[PDB]
Amino acid sequence: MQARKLAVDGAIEFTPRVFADDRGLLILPYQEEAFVEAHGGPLFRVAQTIHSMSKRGVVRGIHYTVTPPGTAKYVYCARGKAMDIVIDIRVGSPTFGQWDSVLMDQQDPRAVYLPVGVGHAFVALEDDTVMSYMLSRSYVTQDELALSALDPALGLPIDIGVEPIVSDRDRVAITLAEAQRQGLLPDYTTSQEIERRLTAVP
Amino acid sequence: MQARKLAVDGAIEFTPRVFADDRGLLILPYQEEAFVEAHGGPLFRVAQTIHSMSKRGVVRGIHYTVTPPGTAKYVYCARGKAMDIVIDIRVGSPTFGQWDSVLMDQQDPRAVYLPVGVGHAFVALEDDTVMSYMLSRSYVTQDELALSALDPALGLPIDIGVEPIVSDRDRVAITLAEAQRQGLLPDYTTSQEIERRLTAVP
Ligand SMILES: Cc1cn([C@H]2C[C@H](O)[C@@H](COP(=O)(O)O)O2)c(=O)[nH]c1=O
Ligand SMILES: Cc1cn([C@H]2C[C@H](O)[C@@H](COP(=O)(O)O)O2)c(=O)[nH]c1=O
Repeated sequence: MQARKLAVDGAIEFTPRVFADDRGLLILPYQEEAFVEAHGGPLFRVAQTIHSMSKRGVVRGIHYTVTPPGTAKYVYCARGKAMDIVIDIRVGSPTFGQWDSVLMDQQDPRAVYLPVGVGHAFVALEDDTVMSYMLSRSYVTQDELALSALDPALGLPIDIGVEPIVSDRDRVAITLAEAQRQGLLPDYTTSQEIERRLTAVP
Repeated sequence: MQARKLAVDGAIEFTPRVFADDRGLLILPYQEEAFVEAHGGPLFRVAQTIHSMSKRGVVRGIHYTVTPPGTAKYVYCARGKAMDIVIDIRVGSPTFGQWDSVLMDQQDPRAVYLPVGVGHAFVALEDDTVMSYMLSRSYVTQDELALSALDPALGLPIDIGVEPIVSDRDRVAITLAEAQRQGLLPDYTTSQEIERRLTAVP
């Protein structure tokens, strides 16, 4: 497993080796040693998992959790192909307002660790694209907020030549700048404090 | 999410609801609240995950970890279709020697919790079948043992109309009864002690 720090502070791309034999293939998308090496502590305790399947051209996001309590996440693409996007919405972060992207496919699988307090989006590049997540806390509707992924300010890589397929909640989402003004974005210091508790060495 | 106790003591089948919209489908394969209700405590700390893809007719198993240290697992089928099999190989268990099976498909997805000490096997019923696991301990080759899945004493449902595709290590595995005589099986009491430590609420 190789680890590469993303441009959004604390976000990490992991590239597992793919093992093949006559029966099929194997990857180990999360591995404690590689994770600790890159992050400095183990994964959060897992509260919930997600299996999301999307049609080509679906854009989901930008999703974040009200912080506190916040949510950290670990995601990979288990089928199909996605452009995964991390957006740093943590006020005070050295990388506030920046994003980075990871192409997730089946030939060269990559997983991403999303710190507490960041935003997540993706676009499905193929039908039957599965995004598989581990979360640090169960999804609670009242704590789950959204920002506009289509915000021309951000210029996210979410246009693939079809009209995007977007939910109501994502379509009407306010922009990053509007959320900031309203006091709705996570604070970087607070986010890192929570994150260090979640990923503390037992 | 609904939970159902399997015939192997402590093994549990979870049935998440399938949510659908214009974008696709969503299931939540692992959910802490349902898990805690059924098991009595939260999932183990996740040491490692697995993404395994198999051709139709592959049979993997029966696999178990030397106990101690042992491994508990949580598994679901993220693509394709599998017959998932849990085998109680824990000497002293009230359900020793029994197995149970769960059909894992895309239409009515099911996840299974495998206690410490039990054996696991599955048969892939479609090409490109993906089994997705969370593990309590990282895989260590020297601790990963096998038992014969073809054992006539068990009658596992593993031939589906094509010549089974089996690894050499699985093909030459000894039977459950032989492994018991050789002293190679997990002990139930020990397994339960490990399990209680892993899944403690504190
Ligand atoms: C991702 C997720 C969504 N949901 C629900 C909330 C919404 O009613 C619906 C779609 O959510 P979404 O707008 O975040 O895609 O599914 C959960 O209950 N738990 C989850 O983990
Ligand atoms: C399942 C698994 C297998 N392996 C290795 C051991 C073997 O050399 C090969 C196949 O293992 P298997 O016979 O248990 O399927 O993959 C790992 O290193 N980590 C894992 O988690």
